[PDB]
Amino acid sequence: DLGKKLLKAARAGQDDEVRILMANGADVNATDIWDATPLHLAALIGHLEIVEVLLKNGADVNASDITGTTPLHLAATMGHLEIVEVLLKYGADVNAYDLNGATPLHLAARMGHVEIVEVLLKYGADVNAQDAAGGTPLHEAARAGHLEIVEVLLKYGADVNAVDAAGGTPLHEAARAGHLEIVEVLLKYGADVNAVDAAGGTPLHEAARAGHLEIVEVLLKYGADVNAVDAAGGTPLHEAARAGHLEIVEVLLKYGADVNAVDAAGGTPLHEAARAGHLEIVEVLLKYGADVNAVGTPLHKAARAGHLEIVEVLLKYGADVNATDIWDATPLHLAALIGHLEIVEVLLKNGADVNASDITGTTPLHLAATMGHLEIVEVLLKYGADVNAYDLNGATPLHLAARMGHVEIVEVLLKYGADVNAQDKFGKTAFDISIDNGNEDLAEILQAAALE
Amino acid sequence: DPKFESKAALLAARGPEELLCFTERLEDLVCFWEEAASAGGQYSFSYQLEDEPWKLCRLHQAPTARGAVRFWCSLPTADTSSFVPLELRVTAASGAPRYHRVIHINEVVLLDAPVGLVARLADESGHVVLRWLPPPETPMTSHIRYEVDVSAGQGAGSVQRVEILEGRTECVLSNLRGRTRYTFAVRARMAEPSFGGFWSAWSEPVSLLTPSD
Amino acid sequence: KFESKAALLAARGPEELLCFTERLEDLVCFWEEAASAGPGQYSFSYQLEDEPWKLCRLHQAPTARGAVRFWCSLPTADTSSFVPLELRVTAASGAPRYHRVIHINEVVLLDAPVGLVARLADESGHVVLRWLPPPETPMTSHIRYEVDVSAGQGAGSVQRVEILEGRTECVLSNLRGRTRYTFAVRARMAEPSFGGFWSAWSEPVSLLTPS
Repeated sequence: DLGKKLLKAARAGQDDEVRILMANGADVNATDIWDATPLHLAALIGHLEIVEVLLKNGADVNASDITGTTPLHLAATMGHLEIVEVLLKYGADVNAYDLNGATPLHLAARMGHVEIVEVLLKYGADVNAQDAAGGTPLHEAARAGHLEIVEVLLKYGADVNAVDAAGGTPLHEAARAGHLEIVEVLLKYGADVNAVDAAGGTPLHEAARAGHLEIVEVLLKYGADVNAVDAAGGTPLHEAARAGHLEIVEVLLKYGADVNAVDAAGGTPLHEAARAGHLEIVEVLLKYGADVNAVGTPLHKAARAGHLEIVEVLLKYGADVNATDIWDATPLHLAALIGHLEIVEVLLKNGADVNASDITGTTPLHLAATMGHLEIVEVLLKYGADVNAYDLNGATPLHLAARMGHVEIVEVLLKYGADVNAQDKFGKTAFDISIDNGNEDLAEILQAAALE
Repeated sequence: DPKFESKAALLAARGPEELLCFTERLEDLVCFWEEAASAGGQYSFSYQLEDEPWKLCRLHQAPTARGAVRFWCSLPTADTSSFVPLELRVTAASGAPRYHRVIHINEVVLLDAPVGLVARLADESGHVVLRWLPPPETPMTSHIRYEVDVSAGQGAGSVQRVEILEGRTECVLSNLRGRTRYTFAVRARMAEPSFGGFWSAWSEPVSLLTPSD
Repeated sequence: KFESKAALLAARGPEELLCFTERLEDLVCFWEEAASAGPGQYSFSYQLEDEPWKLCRLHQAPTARGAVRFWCSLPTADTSSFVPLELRVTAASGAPRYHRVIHINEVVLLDAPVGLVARLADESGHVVLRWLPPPETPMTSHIRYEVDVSAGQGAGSVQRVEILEGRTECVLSNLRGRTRYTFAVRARMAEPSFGGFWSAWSEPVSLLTPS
């Protein structure tokens, strides 16, 4: 009863009220629902007057709650230098750890309180402490990006090449976040510029992945491998064209990155840049000498997405206009399916096969009539599309246009010589599906063109 | 599954004989098509993501409507990624072409019907104030566009249909005749340009009788 | 709306639990974390004075670059000003993530003011600015303001005048003539009973002063 009245008052910070409870007979170290003593709540709010009277009148300075957090941990996380110095003078555990394994130096470096960092190190804090993740306080300082904490930790004896469970180094966290001020300092003290984590990524990989041109140039000046390969087989040039950082792509290429490097999937930077849609990067990769026709078919995915500018550049550098994929489908098929009039005009003008069929037997005119792209059907027939071609179901472009119900395209097909008398594998004609579905508008045109 | 059936019926009535794909949320994606019942694993569903290899989905056969079978497949949540062209291909047992489409997950959003529809008579001129809430457990609240339908009670009632601008969940209707029962219902869809899709089902109707001018 | 406000606070203090309230009725706490590998990962717990511990619904939303923002909106009925609110974010295993004790009245983040009107005064006054408080916001008499006098040509940051609490208009001095000035007003809850952060700038209103 009286103990719960103290922790409720210590949380509200009534200094004059608390001193009355401590003298009447309230337990100084009462257990909360989460097992937090009143000293915890006082160190969190930052009431220096309550913190001192608790320790002077006897209190648990090394108390551990249900999460493992100690009173010194709370004062180091919030950043109360006045309370931190009071706890340490009253016999606080300078190197305590919670359930995560975070020491007071870990939390102070992550939040970035340089005054609290220097006081803990001067009191006897292990600069190379490792938590459950295996990272030093320099890792937490490099991930957050505090320059002065990094300079202090390295001066006391931090491990510049510390490795955590995932294999990351302090240089990895700094290159992945984007703080060049600490990257140069880490490299000045002596960092492995080509460190490899469990995923095989180097600091140059994480830097080019985020887009920090300033860090990429600094890493390369300290001897970074421009063609490093990770577990996925991707170079820093892969990560650069994957995200589209033109400044990094141009720097890596001049330094000697391999524009034809293949990853585990089978993709060079060009297949990533053309898929992501970066006209600026695709032009630069092809100038240095990217293989425009490699395994992966970038012209297929480019014409499928609708990057008209990229499809033009790919063909202008010598891409195969009649390339084949897994389904033996040309890029003209996807362009006519997605309904891109401009790309269809570009592919056909570069020499696309207008009567090409896939494994199922569908031609670009088959796909264009099923979707209903009137503009594309017009252009395809102008280049010599087979108006009476059939697939494995025996369906002509007139068969598909009638089943989906496109009157304008049936008008164009008949103008180019569509055969209404044709039968499919079931025996039905173009006029048969018009009655099976229930469209008298389609039957009006078919019945006049069948006889004459 | 109980709500998936009601949602598939709305799309099938709009556009039969074609492959229909919809997503309640960006994470999931379901594609189905209604085909006439064959007494005779007949089809194979193939999908491909950006910078990823071709994979196959599990096909499910379910009979519905009158003498029809609805083949549907639910793509894995991990393979779904929005703002990416998804190439779909349905191939027959022999290798015949059934369907071929390239869709974007963010463009085939089918939201749920809105709830909390409340109609009130305004003291000014005799208008009606409608207030509704977005569909339950749906992200991107600020990007939902609505559409209310003012139906006339007697005879064929479809006099008024007002489009609501995205972000607001209430409107004040005007030009209603007195001594007439108007029934209201609100639609929902994801607004352009980053998101597209189809109109959702109508909310639970709310009827109100107007006084005499 | 809420997204634009949260982005300002994250830029001020990342890696830290941030709680704000647009109006006295509501309260939203969020935090942006880098790690995404491995929604039910964390549990949000809050407790009022002389009240039992309760848990809030956590929502996961991706934002920024390869980051996820876990945010929770406390119930409007549980919101109470001038009361210590103990918050604790616990991991799935039971590990400590965040622990803070804040007062709702001290983390107020108001909306931008509206109705900014600039007028040229014929008297010794220079320019007369009149604005209105943010729409539908309580405690009107306790809002403090700050106007920004920006210079038209080049880098404009000449003057920033603090307005006394309670008044929504000011008469500016020490401005050069024949210069196009752009004005915008800030808003925050004045000390000591209320604390918080500066709100976003209002819609700018430009006016040119005579010679």
